[PDB]
Amino acid sequence: GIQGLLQFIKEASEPIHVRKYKGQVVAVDTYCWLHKGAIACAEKLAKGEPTDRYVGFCMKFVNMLLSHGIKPILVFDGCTLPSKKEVERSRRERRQANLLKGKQLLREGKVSEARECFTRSINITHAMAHKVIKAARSQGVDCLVAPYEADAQLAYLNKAGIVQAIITEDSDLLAFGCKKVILKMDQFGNGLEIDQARLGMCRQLGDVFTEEKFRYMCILSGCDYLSSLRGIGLAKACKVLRLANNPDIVKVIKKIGHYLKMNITVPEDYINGFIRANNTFLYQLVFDPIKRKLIPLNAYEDDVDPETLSYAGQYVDDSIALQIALGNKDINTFEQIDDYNPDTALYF
DNA sequence: CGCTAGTCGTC
DNA sequence: ACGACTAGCG
Ligand SMILES: Cc1cc(Cl)cnc1N1CN([C@@H](C)c2ccccc2)C(=O)c2c(O)c(=O)ccn21
Ligand SMILES: [Mg+2]
Ligand SMILES: [Mg+2]
Ligand code: NA
Repeated sequence: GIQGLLQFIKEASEPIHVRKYKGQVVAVDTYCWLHKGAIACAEKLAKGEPTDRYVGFCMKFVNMLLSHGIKPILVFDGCTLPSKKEVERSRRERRQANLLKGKQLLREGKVSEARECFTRSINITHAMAHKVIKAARSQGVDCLVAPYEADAQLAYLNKAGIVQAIITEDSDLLAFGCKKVILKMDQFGNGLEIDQARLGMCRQLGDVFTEEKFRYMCILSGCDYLSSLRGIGLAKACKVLRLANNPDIVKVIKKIGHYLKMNITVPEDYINGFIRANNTFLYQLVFDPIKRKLIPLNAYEDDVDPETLSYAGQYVDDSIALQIALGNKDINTFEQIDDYNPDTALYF
């Protein structure tokens, strides 16, 4: 997520009901739904008892979209990016410590506090995702596991024209350049739609409404690939890009303290991390499910070299990318857990 | 005062 | 891994 982005661009948002997309295609950031579902059966998931309540949760939202004539494409996160492996292991450690804290709370009679604890102790596994995939496939619902982040895969589906809107709780999708993003959608279909075309309605953005400048602002403000410099949020990131007249973002960032009248010494690792974050939003690997090929989100541009971009996702053979996309190949172990083949029955 | 970030409650 | 909200900083 980009902290505060939704409130900063409030004027580009409008309340909608998903009926608006009747006869259209919509891609879903399914781990958001798996998460809410896993909270509803957290005591069983953390301890180790078998449960499928999270499956019923996701299918309630899938069945609501289908009732309104919407063709949903459920996208799932895949492999972790190299730069996020310490983060994903640190998350496992906090979830296991919250499981121990919850057990301790139940022993002290604090049942309500322990039940809360368990909700922050759950791991969303590929095996949980695969159960949702199977349930959705029986209903005729297409599923796709992104090679890496679902954010990039979803942005690809929308930029390519396959889907007309992205349902997600993550404002990163706006930074990736999605045209229509549906945030805060409830089980009944009510939600907040942000349209990229309406970014011009936001007086706070000024001229920071182009895809390039908007992405730069989101990165400078603090993003999932790079924390901000201290004292920098959306208002100051936007102010810097508004005041600067220069195509080169690297020169602008070095001069950041001057534009804001702040004491900012820009570290060496900040400039490099910025270029890496920018390259991740631009060139992260996604899967074209029609041609069944692993490709970068955008075609490579003049100032980059693909061999330096392992942090944006490593290439694997197209056949391996296809087994991952169908849900047949476990994202953590690389074991073949299923044999689904779309031919012998999105991928057409 | 505008803004950012630390605290706290919950999904 | 959220947001609300306010203290407290520049
Ligand atoms: C660890 C985590 C928890 C929650 Cl509530 C939300 N996001 C989480 N993570 C991980 N994740 C997926 C795998 C994922 C989403 C939901 C649950 C587990 C994994 C993401 O999609 C993701 C982002 O895109 C982002 O910008 C920041 C953080 N996360
Ligand atoms: Mg994501
Ligand atoms: Mg994200
Ligand atoms: Na920030």
